Amino acid sequence: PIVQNLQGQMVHQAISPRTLNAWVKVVEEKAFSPEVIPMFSALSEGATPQDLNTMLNTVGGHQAAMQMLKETINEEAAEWDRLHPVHAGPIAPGQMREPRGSDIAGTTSTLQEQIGWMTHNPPIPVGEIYKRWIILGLNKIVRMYS
Repeated sequence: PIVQNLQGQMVHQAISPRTLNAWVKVVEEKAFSPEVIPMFSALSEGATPQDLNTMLNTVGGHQAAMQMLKETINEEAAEWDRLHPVHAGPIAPGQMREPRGSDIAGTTSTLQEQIGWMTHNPPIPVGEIYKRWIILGLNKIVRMYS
């Protein structure tokens, strides 16, 4: 998550062990029943893309599910890049560079870039956008196992 430190900066804080353990538990106890979705949605409140990847990595033992998630994230990242391609050129003062799909998914963006987008005025809500992709994937998984 993102917190404001004593010196006034917006900085990363690790996911609460309780939040992460709750996610581990839902995946281990409920497999991919429908309740995995509202649980994911609740537990990822305020999550950066880095945080979301930390959560996704606990699903690594489930190969078919992970492959479906990866495929869905890839499709959504590709559609994002088609709709919102990065414009070549310099970044204006006070502004951020445009996020690509891989930036949203946290693979090519720094934690500071993620927080910069998420806390921008107005927000460039890369956490919410990545969440949407993951929930799309989770919906496909739930449907496959239903």
